Amino acid sequence: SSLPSYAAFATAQEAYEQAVANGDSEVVLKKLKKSLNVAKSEFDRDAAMQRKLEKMADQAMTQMYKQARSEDKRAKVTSAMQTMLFTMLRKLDNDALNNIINNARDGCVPLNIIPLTTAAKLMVVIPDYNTYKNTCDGTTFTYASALWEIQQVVDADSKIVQLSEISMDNSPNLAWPLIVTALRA
Amino acid sequence: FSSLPSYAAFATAQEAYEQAVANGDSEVVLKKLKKSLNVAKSEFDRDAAMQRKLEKMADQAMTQMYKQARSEDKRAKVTSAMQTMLFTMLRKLDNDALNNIINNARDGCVPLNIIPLTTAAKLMVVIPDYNTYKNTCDGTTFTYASALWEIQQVVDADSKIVQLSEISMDNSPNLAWPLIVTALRA
Amino acid sequence: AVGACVLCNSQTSLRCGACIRRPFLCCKCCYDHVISTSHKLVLSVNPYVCNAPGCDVTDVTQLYLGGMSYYCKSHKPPISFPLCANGQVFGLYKNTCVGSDNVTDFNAIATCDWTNAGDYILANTCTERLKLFAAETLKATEETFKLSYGIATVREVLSDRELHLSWEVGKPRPPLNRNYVFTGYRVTKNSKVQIGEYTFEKGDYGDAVVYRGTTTYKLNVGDYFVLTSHTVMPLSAPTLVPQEHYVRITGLYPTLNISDEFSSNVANYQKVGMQKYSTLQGPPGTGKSHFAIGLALYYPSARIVYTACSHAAVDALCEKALKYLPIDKCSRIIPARARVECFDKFKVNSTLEQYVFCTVNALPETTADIVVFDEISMATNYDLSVVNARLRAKHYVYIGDPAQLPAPRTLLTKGTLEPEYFNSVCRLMKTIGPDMFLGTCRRCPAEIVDTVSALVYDNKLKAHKDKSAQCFKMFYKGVITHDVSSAINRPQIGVVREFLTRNPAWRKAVFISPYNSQNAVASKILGLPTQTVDSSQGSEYDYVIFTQTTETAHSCNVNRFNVAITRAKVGILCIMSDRDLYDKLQFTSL
Amino acid sequence: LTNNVAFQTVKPGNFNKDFYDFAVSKGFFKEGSSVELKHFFFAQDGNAAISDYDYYRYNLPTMCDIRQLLFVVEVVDKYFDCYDGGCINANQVIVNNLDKSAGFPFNKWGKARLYYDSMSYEDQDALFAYTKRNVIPTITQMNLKYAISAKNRARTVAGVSICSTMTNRQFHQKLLKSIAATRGATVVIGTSKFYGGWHNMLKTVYSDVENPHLMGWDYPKCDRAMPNMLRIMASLVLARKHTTCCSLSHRFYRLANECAQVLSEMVMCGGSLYVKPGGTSSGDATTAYANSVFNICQAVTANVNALLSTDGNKIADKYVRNLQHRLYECLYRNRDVDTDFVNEFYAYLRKHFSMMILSDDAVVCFNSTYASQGLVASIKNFKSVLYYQNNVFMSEAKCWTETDLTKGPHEFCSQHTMLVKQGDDYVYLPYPDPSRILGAGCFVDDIVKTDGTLMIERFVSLAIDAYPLTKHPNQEYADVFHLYLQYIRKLHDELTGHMLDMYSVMLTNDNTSRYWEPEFYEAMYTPHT
Amino acid sequence: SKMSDVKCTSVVLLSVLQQLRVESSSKLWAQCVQLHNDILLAKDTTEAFEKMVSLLSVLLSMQGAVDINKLCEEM
RNA sequence: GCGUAGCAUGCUACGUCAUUCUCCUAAGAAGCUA
RNA sequence: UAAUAGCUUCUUAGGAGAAUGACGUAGCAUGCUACGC
Ligand SMILES: Nc1ncnc2c1ncn2[C@@H]1O[C@H](COP(=O)(O)OP(=O)(O)O)[C@@H](O)[C@H]1O
Ligand SMILES: [Mg+2]
Ligand SMILES: [Zn+2]
Ligand SMILES: [Zn+2]
Ligand SMILES: [Zn+2]
Ligand SMILES: [Zn+2]
Repeated sequence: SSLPSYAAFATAQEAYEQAVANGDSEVVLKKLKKSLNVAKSEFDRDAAMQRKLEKMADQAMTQMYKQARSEDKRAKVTSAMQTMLFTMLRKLDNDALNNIINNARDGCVPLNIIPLTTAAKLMVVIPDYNTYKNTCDGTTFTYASALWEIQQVVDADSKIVQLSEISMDNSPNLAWPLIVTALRA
Repeated sequence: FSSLPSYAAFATAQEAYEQAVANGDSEVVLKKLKKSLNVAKSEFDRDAAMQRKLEKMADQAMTQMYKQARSEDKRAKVTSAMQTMLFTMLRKLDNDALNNIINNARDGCVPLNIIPLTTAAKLMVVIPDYNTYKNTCDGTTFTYASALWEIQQVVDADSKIVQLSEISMDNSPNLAWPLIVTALRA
Repeated sequence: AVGACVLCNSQTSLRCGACIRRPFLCCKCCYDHVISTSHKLVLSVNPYVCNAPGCDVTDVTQLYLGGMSYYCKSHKPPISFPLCANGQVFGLYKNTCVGSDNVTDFNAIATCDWTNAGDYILANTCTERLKLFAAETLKATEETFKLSYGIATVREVLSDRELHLSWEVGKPRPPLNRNYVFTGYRVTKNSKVQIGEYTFEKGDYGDAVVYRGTTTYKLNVGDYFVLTSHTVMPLSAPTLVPQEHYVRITGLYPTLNISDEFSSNVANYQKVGMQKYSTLQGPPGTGKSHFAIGLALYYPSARIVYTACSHAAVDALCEKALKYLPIDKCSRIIPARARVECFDKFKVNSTLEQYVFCTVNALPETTADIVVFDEISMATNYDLSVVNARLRAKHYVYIGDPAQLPAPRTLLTKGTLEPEYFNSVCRLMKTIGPDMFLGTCRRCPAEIVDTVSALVYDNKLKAHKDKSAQCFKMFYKGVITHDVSSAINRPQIGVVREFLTRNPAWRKAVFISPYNSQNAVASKILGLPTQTVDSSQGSEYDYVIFTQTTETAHSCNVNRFNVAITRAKVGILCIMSDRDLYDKLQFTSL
Repeated sequence: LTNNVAFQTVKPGNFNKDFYDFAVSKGFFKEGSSVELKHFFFAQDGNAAISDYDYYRYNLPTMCDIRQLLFVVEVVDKYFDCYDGGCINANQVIVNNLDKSAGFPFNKWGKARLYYDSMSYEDQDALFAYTKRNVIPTITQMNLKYAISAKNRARTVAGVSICSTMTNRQFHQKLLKSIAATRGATVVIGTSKFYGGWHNMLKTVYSDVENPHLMGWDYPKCDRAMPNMLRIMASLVLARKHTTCCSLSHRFYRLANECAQVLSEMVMCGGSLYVKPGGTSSGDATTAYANSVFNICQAVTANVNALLSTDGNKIADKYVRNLQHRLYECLYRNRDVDTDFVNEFYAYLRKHFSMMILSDDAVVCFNSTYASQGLVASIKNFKSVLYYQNNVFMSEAKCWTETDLTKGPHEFCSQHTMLVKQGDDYVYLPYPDPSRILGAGCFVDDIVKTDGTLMIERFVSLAIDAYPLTKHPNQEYADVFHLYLQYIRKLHDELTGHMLDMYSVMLTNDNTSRYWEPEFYEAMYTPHT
Repeated sequence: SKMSDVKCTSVVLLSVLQQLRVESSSKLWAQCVQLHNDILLAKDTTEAFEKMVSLLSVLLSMQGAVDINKLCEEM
């Protein structure tokens, strides 16, 4: 086992095995068995305390890993579990959530919680004329795969604004972004 | 162990063994000196094995005494903290009305539930909805526990200040209920 | 604890020991760092010293690991192996490791002492992470060397919860910082060795200090504490966000018919709009501090945080926004120190408003929609990393001119720094050119601007003004008394004493001098409002008494002369000693 | 106390995405599945603690029948006659965990360890002897629980401070640890469900029942609707072992301290002191045992009501008609104890109404013929008793009756039981709800428990707890154990991979090989150990 | 597996909302925990899904606490 | 035939060490139930 | 902020006990040898 006392034991092995290969008699055989036993014992001792060294190192390593990974798991988790939320949210693949967060990417985020009862108020900001063109047609407003009708269009100036002037050549004239108030149909 | 005089005996016996090995004396002399070496080993190994457990128990008693000293030092700190807390709460007491109601008593014993009912200078009402606000502390003054209290402050569940004109029937949904109004005895 | 390597970003746990900042270092990278430089100490999760009862062999290529401890050559176990073998240093994540050739610049970065003028050049052309490490160790070395410490000793031990302190009179004292450290210096005969690493926060009663130590040894009577080494915050954000080019306007909402004054820069507000970060360069007094307000009134619905390295620039920006932006919600942020007076006319300390005014060292960790960094001439890489780590916005605006003064850099005493090596933004605007530009002087009269339009700029800057002909050039000795290691010139303030009685239009003048001592003593002599060259950058001054004191490489630079003379909007008196600098100015000759 | 009312919420649980992905990759959580997630970590708003303390409004001042309670007390004491108890010194009281809280205001300065270390045995015995002739009113906190459950209402536990807890331990711990060290009795506390302990309990239930039938009831709002009288009775029955160590005034003052520290005292609910109308605080020193006494009382009262409410002329057994006659004359015509008849009635109850109690869960193997005739308590008798002595209604919807003895009780301690074959004979194995086990695996209450590779003991313990599912006839019930086993296998494999990447040496004695083969969990439910 | 899949998404979304200190606003936290506890106790795919939409809208209204654009190109 | 001394074997007692198992206590981590 | 009680798993440390094996010392018995009687 690559130790000097292992060399003592290995030479006791060779010597007394050769003696048994002769094996005649008797006194040298018994005395050599005694020497083999004492070499066995003195090797056995530091082999066992070597056990203790590697297991003490098992404390060292296991404590080491547990504590490091402890605030390894703490430091990442907040942003990392936001990433988990988005990966696992994206795994759902529901057209309502897809529509809603692809509208959130362009800046069309709602200003309050989306109500679920019929005919309840939702206010969401419109950041572009293209975003208005895609979602609002006529006086209707499609969002979260749902139908909404318009109560407000209103701009950043908080000036009461009406529905017709939002057009191709009149769009830069608007005070962007616009805030819509809608009810659910 | 390695400092014991029996180690010196074992060492001189082993030195004698190696000197006789270098000398190659008779078998009887070698056997006698081997007997001496073996009895030296039997003495010293036993004594060192005794001293090992002695070191173990010494360390155990040392650890127990160290822990007991730290326990005493924690006991002093918690005693000081408790004394300071008690004396500060004494400094918070309203001694005049308390003395009045204790002197009014026969035995000097009064129920605990009426100590704040008759001596507390500041009152807090926790109000879950608007109807209870209209029923218990409408306006700037109200009457509870046979006294007159004036509302000094109104805070919502988020500890934000709410002015008394903000609490209306139509404006109730915009408030973070419950409301914690704070009043003083007048 | 584990970490990431500097020059390869691999997982590792081997800190270097003799590097000034105590960084995290790799396996092969650390082998190359300790095999080529004088740094020999390496900090794993446990230090790499020998574990004999008495032995000091801290070199890593030199020990052996047997069992679970570190042993020297003399105290080695029969079964062991050396730490530095096979080209790596023994540590965690051994074969999950990759190296690089960034050690050729890393060795020079970690080895230099930052008093030369070539290491500053090296610290601005290499990769981004080595740039960040070089800036971090620059700040650390500055804090070690300049304004170092005063010797302190402990008289007696009251307890382990509260300590006794005794400053040595004759040297100043650094205050509490957990970032600061006072290394134990029982230096007598008798173990002139680190006995630990300490910081000191003072109590409100008696003569006591409640310390925080990182060692388990009681104090000796002769143990001392002198502040050697400092730990600055290990920032992570790059000096510059990577550029991304846009096609249409994103995140911003323009206005039609914004005003009359900003109508010339509307195309400029677009080009700010469809870039991630844009840079503006212009000679002083051309409207760089005006372009931020132009951006504000071109993008009204978006929050903009306005921040600069100093307080004078953010206060001039406060003034211009005070005349052009709505007063109702505008902001201003002062730190918890509150050392100096600020522009206290808006809301002070309101981080949730649309126009936030602040200084780089005191920004809150919030978002924005446009960030406008003013006067990068005061900005180092540390300040850029601070504003990148704390402010998180769609658009970055970098306005400034390298021809004005760079950062102090008090370690820099030899060599000369080019304007393109002040920081990364200067390297951008001088190498590939600024995105957009203005040069036309509306501040100093035609005479003095024609003088300065040959020294720093070679005739690319005209003016729209008159030669008012009160730019008086005077040449005298001005005997120099060297009192406080800052120049004081009593005869210079004397010729100025008696050349103020002859001029009735100069009683409102402002005294300017490149030396703070004479600058300050000029207050009681002649009573004019009094400012230095460094702190007068940004505000416009009617009459200026500039007084160049000495002949050296400190006060005779053309840049500080440029900023000191160009703040006189109608007239200036300049005092002098030089002859190369007097040969090229076009002033009235006296 | 403080100037603003504190609102305390409950955070939601923390998702273990690795475990859930491994589960859904193994054919779990479909439609048409008999096993889906039903135990979650429900969150609460800021009005949780105050709206859960409001449930004490269900506790009405209840005047119990006194001529019948004074005999149910004797029957309960006969049920509690095998054990021994008394007062013990401060050096004999043993605490299980010292890092637990110490109530108010002692939580401001440290845990309970500070108060067990700062106080010697001498001034601990001094305090205990002070409580035997003095009354110490006590503030008890209400702590919101962060634990997995199947319904959304917030559960609260009452945190009793250390001053009451230490004295109550010194008073009751001898009896409380004598109960938890006896096997084969009515109150099964301290008996494991492992190593064939469930089978032993369930065969001690079936000890001389004539025509066996299984029954188990449920107390709605058990800890908040109990009358003060039944709690005082439980405290007195638990204090009937101090007939040698304690005097009479000492026992009365100990009962007064228990009522002043447990039953009706000031309750702290978010920095505010209220008044507890009554019922047990479920965090004192004697809660499972006192609740067991209460449950045995309700069972005996139901039996007495069923026996007296029977007609009498319809009584076929002529002895038990005489037994009912003697029961009435010992209830409403005697003022002293009739120990002979108390022994006879207790033997009758143990012969026809064998029970098994752990603090609110009872499995009864009552006589079916006598119950059909009406001579032992049935479901309707318990409903009436809970109506007029507990001020709650016991609906049949959550109380079961099992007519087949080969499948055991429907539910005891939230563990369904079934008859399996082990070796050559048949034993009963308790299997939990697999939804509960899957919810515990999927929803951890911390971030360090999400990574998995740090904690193999969590999944080993869960596999130990859910081993009996393999012997269930339904296959995807049995698939949970193999899911957990393969998860432990993968977890160990990737832990070894990570510790091979973060070092260069692979663990010399990696001892984990037995955790992913079923011998370690099969030996858990064998009666040898 | 579409049903046991939403019930965990509500848990992680409420954890993220608690991370961004919606807990400091009692009024908003009210329907945040309301929708969370109602989605956990759901039977059909629908009401689970637009209650999911309503609960995610809380995270949607938040300009600076989230930055929506990073957490959805690389995934 | 006896004694002393020496060697070999067997047995007993004691001292030490290695291996395995059981228990008793302490500490720590975790799970389940009421 | 995080209660009482019970059960179970795992890890360490210490003690005690048991069993097996090895070495050393002492005692008893058998066989043999040297010398003396
Ligand atoms: N287009 C303009 N029309 C009139 N005055 C201007 C115009 N642009 C700038 N100014 C004036 O010039 C000054 C420039 O100040 P500042 O922005 O500090 O210059 P710089 O930043 O280039 O040093 C402002 O005070 C402003 O009043
Ligand atoms: Mg300017
Ligand atoms: Zn170094
Ligand atoms: Zn590296
Ligand atoms: Zn050494
Ligand atoms: Zn007693």
